[PDB]
Amino acid sequence: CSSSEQSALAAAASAAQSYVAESLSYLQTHTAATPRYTTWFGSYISSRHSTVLQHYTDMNSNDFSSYSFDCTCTAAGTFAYVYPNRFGTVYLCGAFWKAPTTGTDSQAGTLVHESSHFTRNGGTKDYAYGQAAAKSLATMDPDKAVMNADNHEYFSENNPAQS
Ligand SMILES: *[C@H]1O[C@H](CO)[C@@H](O)[C@H](O)[C@@H]1O
Ligand SMILES: [Zn+2]
Repeated sequence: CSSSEQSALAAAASAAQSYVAESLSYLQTHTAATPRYTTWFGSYISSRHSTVLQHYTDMNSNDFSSYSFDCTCTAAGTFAYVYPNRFGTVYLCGAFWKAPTTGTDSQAGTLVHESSHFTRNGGTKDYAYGQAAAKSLATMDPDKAVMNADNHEYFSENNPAQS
């Protein structure tokens, strides 16, 4: 990673840390159905809420700015990826650099997505990609929604806002 890329990652890491902190606080204080929760995680029920609450509790504990970043990947369509059992290392690809720091499909949101994938943080899977698929997963299969990385990213980004 170049100096500029490291600078960009410092901004993205900070924003991702804030996304996770706010999302965790939101989950801790809302123990009933709300538009933001149901849209990304489906019908509210204690067990599922507990699952997502735990994911954000784990991600909140890790220092995003201390992750080991790798910028060798040049694949244009890919934002980033990680190996679940190789905690703390995040590989950035082409799309990551085109994405805005915050917002929809952002750098910060991408880090939240990847962070949730680490086994240490809960090991979310990729059952659905994109907002359309994520929302459909939440409505049709909540069990997998609370285990889908993109559903966490979109809940955190919260753009447009709902809460
Ligand atoms: C999630 O679903 C609930 C209904 O179960 C709504 O209150 C919310 O707007 C979101 O679509
Ligand atoms: Zn993923």
